[PDB]
Amino acid sequence: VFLMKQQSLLAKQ
Amino acid sequence: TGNVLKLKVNFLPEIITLSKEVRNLKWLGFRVPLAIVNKAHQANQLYPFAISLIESVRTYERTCEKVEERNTISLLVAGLKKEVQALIAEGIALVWE
Amino acid sequence: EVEETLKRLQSQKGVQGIIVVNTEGIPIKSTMDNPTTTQYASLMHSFILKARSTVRDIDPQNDLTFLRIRSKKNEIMVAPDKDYFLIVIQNPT
Amino acid sequence: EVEETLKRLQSQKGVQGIIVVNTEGIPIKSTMDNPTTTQYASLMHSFILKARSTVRDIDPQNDLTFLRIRSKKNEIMVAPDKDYFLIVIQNPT
Amino acid sequence: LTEEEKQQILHSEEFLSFFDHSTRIVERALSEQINIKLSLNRQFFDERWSKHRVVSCLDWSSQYPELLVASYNNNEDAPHEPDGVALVWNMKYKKTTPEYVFHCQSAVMSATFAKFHPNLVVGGTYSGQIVLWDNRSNKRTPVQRTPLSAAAHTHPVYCVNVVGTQNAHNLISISTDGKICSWSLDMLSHPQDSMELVHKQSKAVAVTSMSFPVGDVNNFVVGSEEGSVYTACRHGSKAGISEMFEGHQGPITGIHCHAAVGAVDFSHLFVTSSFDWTVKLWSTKNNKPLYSFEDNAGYVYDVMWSPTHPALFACVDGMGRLDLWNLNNDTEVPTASISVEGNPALNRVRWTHSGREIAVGDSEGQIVIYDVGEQIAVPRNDEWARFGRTLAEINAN
Amino acid sequence: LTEEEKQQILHSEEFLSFFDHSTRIVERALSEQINIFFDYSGRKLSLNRQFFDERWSKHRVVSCLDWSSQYPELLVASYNNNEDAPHEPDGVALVWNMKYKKTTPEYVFHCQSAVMSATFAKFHPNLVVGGTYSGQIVLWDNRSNKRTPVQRTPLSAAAHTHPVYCVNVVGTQNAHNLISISTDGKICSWSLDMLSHPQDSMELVHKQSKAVAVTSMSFPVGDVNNFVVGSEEGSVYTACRHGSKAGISEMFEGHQGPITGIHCHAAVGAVDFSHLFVTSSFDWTVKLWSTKNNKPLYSFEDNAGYVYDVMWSPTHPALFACVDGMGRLDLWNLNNDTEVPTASISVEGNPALNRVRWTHSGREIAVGDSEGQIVIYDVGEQIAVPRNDEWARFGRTLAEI
Repeated sequence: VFLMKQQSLLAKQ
Repeated sequence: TGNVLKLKVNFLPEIITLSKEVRNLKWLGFRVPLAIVNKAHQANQLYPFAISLIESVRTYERTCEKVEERNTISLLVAGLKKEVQALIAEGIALVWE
Repeated sequence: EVEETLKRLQSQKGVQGIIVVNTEGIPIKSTMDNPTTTQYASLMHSFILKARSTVRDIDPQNDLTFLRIRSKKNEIMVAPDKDYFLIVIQNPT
Repeated sequence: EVEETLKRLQSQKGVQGIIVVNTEGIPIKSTMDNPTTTQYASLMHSFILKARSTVRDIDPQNDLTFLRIRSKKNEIMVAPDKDYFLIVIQNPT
Repeated sequence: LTEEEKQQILHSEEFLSFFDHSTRIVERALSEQINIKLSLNRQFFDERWSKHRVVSCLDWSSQYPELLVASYNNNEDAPHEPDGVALVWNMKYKKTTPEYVFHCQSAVMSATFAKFHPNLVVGGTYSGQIVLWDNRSNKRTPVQRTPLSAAAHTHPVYCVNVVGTQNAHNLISISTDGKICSWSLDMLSHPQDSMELVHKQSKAVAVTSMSFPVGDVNNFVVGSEEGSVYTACRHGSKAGISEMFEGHQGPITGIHCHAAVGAVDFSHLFVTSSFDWTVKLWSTKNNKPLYSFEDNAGYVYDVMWSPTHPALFACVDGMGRLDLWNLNNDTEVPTASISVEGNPALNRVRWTHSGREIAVGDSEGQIVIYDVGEQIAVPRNDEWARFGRTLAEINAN
Repeated sequence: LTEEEKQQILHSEEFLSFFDHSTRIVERALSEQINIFFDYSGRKLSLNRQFFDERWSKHRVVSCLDWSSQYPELLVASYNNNEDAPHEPDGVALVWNMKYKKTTPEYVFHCQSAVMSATFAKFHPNLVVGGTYSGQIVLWDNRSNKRTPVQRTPLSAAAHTHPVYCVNVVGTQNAHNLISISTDGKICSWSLDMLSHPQDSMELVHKQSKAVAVTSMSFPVGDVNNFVVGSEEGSVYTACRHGSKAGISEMFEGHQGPITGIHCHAAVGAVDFSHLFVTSSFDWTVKLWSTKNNKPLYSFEDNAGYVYDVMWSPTHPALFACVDGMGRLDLWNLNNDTEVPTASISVEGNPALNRVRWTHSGREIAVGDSEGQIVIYDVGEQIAVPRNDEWARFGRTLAEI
């Protein structure tokens, strides 16, 4: 879930 | 490489120190400031969730090894990938939650 | 685990040379002088086979698990079983 | 040191049969009967002389101080004497 | 030479145990001859696995001696070795060489023997990671890994307990917070009594090396933060901690229930040793220390009662001085007393089940074994009741 | 000749240097003599017989397997009501050729309809008989070589008015009557020569208007002649020939459901009276009873469906040939294991053990499961030897609870 964690980090900003 | 979020117990490098120092001054009759007492004991009672987070971090490492076990994992593990996505969001991507 | 095996085997004090003689009769994996003890262990494999037949045919309920060869010059405190015969020549004192 | 000592040494704590060889190959004299002396100590003596012939082929007069073959149910000790060799069956424990 | 096929043939599965037999019997055969009452019994120390191991508890061998787990809290003295040290030794051969090495992947803290098993060894760590070993063979890998969630522990397992028989194989693992978890000794998934030691005050009981009653009694006495003898039961109407008979100070580093009855009564008594620089006598009807012993110079850490003579204990201190006392014989003075190498702050003391010898553990490695050949078969019940009466007449004024 | 004198050398001992030095190193070796350290070290259906063939059981179903005494060891792998593969007429029996050491049948015979547990007769192994589907015990002489049923008896009230459950012989050759306890609650026994209609209509019910049937009502194994008419709700009646006890008077019931496996213990090898009339429960159990129990004396266990047949082995009164509901024919033995599967015949997967019987030779199991081949499970050691009294002992003890 690397891209998922990256997406979560970008969503939290 | 990676450039993504992570899931690992972060309370551990300070909750034991706060517990020991504050609680020792307490049974020692000495005093500790208000915010330190509250935040320290609440972090120590929250340390059980940090224990679950440490076990989840170990489970995440074992999950990466299990996903890198052989062929069919990385080939057909989209269900576990989506589950890891939801799990990483509920436990690692928590914004003050 | 050859680490602990070879460790406790050759690392033991006064151990000159062991001979892990298999059914083959050649001590290729031991701490004796291989070019000198190869034929020695082969001949001793045949004669220890004679000894196995002796000790195990006259009294069939007597195995051979430890052969403390107390010689006039060396402590060949062999460590056998039904699988090997660790013919070890060791320094007496 | 003959009668009571003979009983003391034959049925000693561990000594099953102290079957002393008589003239290095034909065991007759002992603290007990001749079959257990002759048969046992003669075959073990002959086959142990073959193994000693091999060790003797390596180094000739490096005889045995006290070959305590600690065999499983009852040890076999070979101590070479002058007129004979010592082939005695005595338990390890 | 080129021996890979012989690595499979010669160094096979069952042949490694045979090689262990060969090494063990020849290294034992090293005791080859020529081929032509303070006595200090023994002492053992590994210069590679016991070196500078700052430990607080091990796994002694009362029953079946000459093989005792030195479950050391692996210090950073050997970082290039598996982090975890457990060393059974060979007192029968009297050796200190690293032959019976045992290791884990965490700070091995008090890895006691498992229930109904001499080979299987159970043990908690700094993070409450209770591991296990079934050494039916000559293996050393911790074959079990405890889950470490919220209900589990993340603090050092002080003194794990084995309760019951072959029917009830219960294990009581405790953290510094006092969370008791009765893991079954078969599966490391559910701890039966996975509750909290709730007491009258400070439910998060800061336990410190509790002690286990003789006779499979659940009326345990938990050693805690400032003495704090927490007397209670794990179940029944008082599943939590019922009360705290104290009068002892500091974190209890040694507490032990009744010994093995020589000729005395059951003698429902115990004792405590801690940072109050002493040991204090106790029983089941005190609520105060029955007899506070001599507050010696330094932290009195461990204490243990002897099985031969039940009315005699042994205690070391912060300056390494073992003092074994039988107040029914030697009241104001100990029965025997001897120091350790220098004057360090040790941590363990354990009587040999055979009696008249004891294995005392230092808190930095080496283990000393002293010898005291004085007691014989004597009816000490008389002296027991008489001395209890003397104390009962001395406390009055 | 080796030596002459052997007395003064041991008497006069100047040779003590060598003697005592040899024994001196012996005693020096005796200082340790360390052996092994502590170190926590320490120191039925085996291709027995079968009944299936291209001309006998080609993709058929052996829902029935008899224990015909005449030409024994021939489990009659019959064909009950089914539609698997059509080869011969309805009710094709295949009596296993175990005597000639064959996995095929020794004497196959079709019928006019699907019979219900046919068996042999006396004085010859040819004129066999068995309760057919019309209601009577159809007979046929194997010596005459007739494919279908040669002569079928009248299926009226004399025979089973309702369906059929089981047929067998009655007594020894002095009074061997063809006795069949069917699925009509009746033990009808015709004579060995007179079987044109089942004469001895010993109805194990009254004379009212109802189909008071008997589920798989077999007679007692070991020739105890107890034609146990086991109704749909226990009631394993001890249906005999005549008198005031040829029915449900001394009903050896106990089965929780339809008492189907109804066959008592065999001849007493080392057991008591061995009148333990079995009654397999439809609730996946097999409760045995006796001549003095009339309740679950030796209740066997199972966990799926309804059991169908059970008959004790004749080499051991304890050892039996019973079933269960998962293929493993849980052959029980009241002495060794009165409840679980002692001799569990490994049938094809979860085969429908619709029949379980045991020949007069015993120490085996001749059962008919979903596998067409007669699953012969040789119990072996369960032969005429001592210590078999525990069967009847456990039966009466558990009947107490």
